[PDB]
Amino acid sequence: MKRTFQPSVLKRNRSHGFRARMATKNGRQVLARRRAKGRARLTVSK
Amino acid sequence: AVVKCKPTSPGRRHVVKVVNPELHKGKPFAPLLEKNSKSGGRNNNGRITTRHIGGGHKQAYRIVDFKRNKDGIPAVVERLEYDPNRSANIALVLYKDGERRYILAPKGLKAGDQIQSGVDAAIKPGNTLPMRNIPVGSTVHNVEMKPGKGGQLARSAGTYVQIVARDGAYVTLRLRSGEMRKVEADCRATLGEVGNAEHMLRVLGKAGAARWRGVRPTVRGTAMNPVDHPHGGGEGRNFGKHPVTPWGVQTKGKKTRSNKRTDKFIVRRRS
RNA sequence: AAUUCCUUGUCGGGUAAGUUCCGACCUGCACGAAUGGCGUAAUGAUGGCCAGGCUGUCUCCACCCGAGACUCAGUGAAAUU
RNA sequence: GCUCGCCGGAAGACCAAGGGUUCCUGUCCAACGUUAAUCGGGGCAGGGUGAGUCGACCCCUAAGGCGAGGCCGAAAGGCGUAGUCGAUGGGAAACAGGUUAAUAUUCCUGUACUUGGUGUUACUGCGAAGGGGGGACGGAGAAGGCUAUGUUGGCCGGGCGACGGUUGUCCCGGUUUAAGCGUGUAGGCUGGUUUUCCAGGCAAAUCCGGAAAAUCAAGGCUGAGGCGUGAUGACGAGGCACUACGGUGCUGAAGCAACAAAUGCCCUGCUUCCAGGAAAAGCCUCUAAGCAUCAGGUAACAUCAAAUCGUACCCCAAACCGACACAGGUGGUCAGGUAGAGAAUACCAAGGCGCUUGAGAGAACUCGGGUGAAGGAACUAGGCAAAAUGGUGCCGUAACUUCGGGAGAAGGCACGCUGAUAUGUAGGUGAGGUCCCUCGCGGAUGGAGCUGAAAUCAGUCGAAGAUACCAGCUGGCUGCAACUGUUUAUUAAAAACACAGCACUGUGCAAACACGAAAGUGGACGUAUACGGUGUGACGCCUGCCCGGUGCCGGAAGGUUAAUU
RNA sequence: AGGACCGAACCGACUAAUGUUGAAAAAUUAGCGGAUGACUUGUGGCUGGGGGUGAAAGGCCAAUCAAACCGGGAGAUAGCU
Repeated sequence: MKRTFQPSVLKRNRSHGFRARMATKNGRQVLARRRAKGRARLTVSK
Repeated sequence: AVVKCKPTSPGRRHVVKVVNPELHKGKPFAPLLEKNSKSGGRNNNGRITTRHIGGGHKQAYRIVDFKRNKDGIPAVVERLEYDPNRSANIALVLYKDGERRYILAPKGLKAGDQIQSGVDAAIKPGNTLPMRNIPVGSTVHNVEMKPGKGGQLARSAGTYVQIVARDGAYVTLRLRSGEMRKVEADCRATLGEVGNAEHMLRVLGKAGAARWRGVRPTVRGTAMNPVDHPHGGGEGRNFGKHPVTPWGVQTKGKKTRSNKRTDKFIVRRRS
């Protein structure tokens, strides 16, 4: 059966990447929360 | 020409085609083409604003000259062409200076017929003049509502207007809708009727024929779960309320004209 | 009647026997003319009924070929309590 | 290692996506592997990915995104111009052979090609953020001409048979060779050439377009394949010396023809139809502003440069998505032989596998199958299931019908093999030879050789000749819906939803309407033969009476009636 | 010529059996429907929660839908266990 996760690096970065998060007020707040929490990986970039 | 196909299959019994051999069996004039991407009835917000629009055959836009401001220069008709962006056919005309343009095809226009625009033009079909110089009681098309911007009335397949009077700077017209409207006596109009009259006798014959035109199916509303439509639902076929649009408006007699800005040119609105 | 409560309505047809089916009757509990009425060739993995052919569906089960079940060796769960 | 069995339009081979060292070698067996394990996609270590031509980056844009100013909006922010990003598309160039345990159109050998920089020489009007051309485009169908490829023959080499026969019409194997350069064919499109003039192409223009004359008909463009060269080469079944039987050096014969033939090429073509079929750049041209013994431009030669990143391996799967080494899912490319209409099906080739627990036994019962006396739906809610029909050709074929259908209606007959007609026919293919010729990949004649149905007559074997796989049950009455379609992913596929058609109604364009505090956008680059909404639902015969109620559309004498005063 | 016919790929899912701590959180096997079109499919893009999309089932919107998911108000309230 076809499942939900059909990977694509392009769509992954364009939807959840660093530059996508850094392009909106609410996206920049996502990074601020993950920095304050201490996340080692902020985004799905690499 | 109107011709009825034969019932070789369900889907061809009732199809009625409009065949015109005078049309050009070739490619159109490229310099007057443009890209026309489809919308699906969606706006810049990506929301469906007009329902029942989607798909269909790819189309290229033909740049038509609705203004006809090439005064004092005769033009000869080269050929008639099919235009998918409208119901009427168009004509490729060639001027004496070597310029080519597209125009709406009047009733009895052929290849080789001469036309002309301006006030010094003759009174014959295809020519364009300001309605001030048009004899009253004549039939015209591609009428301008404001001088210089281009025709906006009587542009469909077999549509035409009739000049009924001329009081002053204005003139009165009866539109194909029966409405009696008046416009300035400086708006240009083209003599004759748009020639594709048999376009109304066309019978699609099947659903796919409408999908080719870009029309998506219409779901009524009675069987639509009142969360989606006032007509909503019911156990069986109930429909016990006044006919109403989505968003709650009658749609069975209620008038919705609320302009009030013109309110001067309308005399005999209709019926 | 995709609508008829009384109801397996009554007559007829089909069956040795037909609450279903088909055709008529009309006492339409409570059809009805674009929330359409009556017909309608063709079409339908559509509903109902009748025939020919076919058969282990059945009278009534029998045998056979294989995979498990059973035994040996190895690995080694579960619900529940 | 010898056998057996399975896939073979894949269970083979090459990729994208995705994964990210799973690749190769050595070593280890605790854990991981549904068992053991000396093995492994496991542990440890080492090694491995070589590009001017493949791809990415790069140039160009689509949908769409961002968006200087700007418009709008309590703030956040929204829309959008100029612009700038964005492939799933367009844009220059490399082929064969050989080689590593693991890479290769990337290394080596051989033979080529493309775009730029610099310089020299000769001849010169060069120049764009502009104009024009071109790029540039649909569906279906029809053949014709070709190739990939295959078969047979011939040629070369080898072989004479574990059991009767096999020196012959016998058996096995091989018979391969590219890009590029040259030739410009089958065939397709278009009439060329010179001169004069012009309200057009935001200005100009020798270019495009247009008009009027003269002059010639042969002019050009495009174009598969073939032929030649590339190639005195390479490859080559098998041999000769080494030969740790692990392989390395040398040598290496034939290397032609005919027939058949694609879904691939000519073909972005031809014909035809309506639903009428991207954009931009590169590229070819035109000149302007400007620069002219310069600079620049064309051609020849020479030289330099072509960076950077990816390249291992899996990729219908044990490596991706599914928690698993999970009977699932996953886009593109390659497409052998016999039979066959066929990419179905059966058996095979190349190649790849036997699916990571086995050994015995041969109870009930369950699962998946085979056969069945007599009867033949008596079973059951119901012929559920199963059985059965099944192919080609000819004959033949009802009611009804919208005259198309119904219809493959129903039903009936014949099908193998051998020989002859005919030492292989009709047909297809077409050599040599002869003749013509603008002598050319030419034309005509010519018919060798090759290939090869179908039919008839006769004879013959079997219980059975469409013998296997494959492969319609049929008919009669009737309800509903016209039909093809759509739907409750995961208990409902239907009489429901759509549907063409019909009707009412709204809408005169800054349209109604809709998304939006707004700007604005869609509707529509449309204009009442249009658009939106509602109901009905092909077609045919029809659609009756009622406006008191509710709503909608009008109307006005009067009454009542808000803020305000 | 055809929303034409038979029928593989491909897209679907009418019937039955199996399986139901499954091989599989909807599949397998034997049959079945469509198969030049209102077809199917790859890549990328747009529509965001009282909103979207919907040939309309209250269907779908990441195994979740008569109002998604995450976090917060929040130790909501619970005359009930």
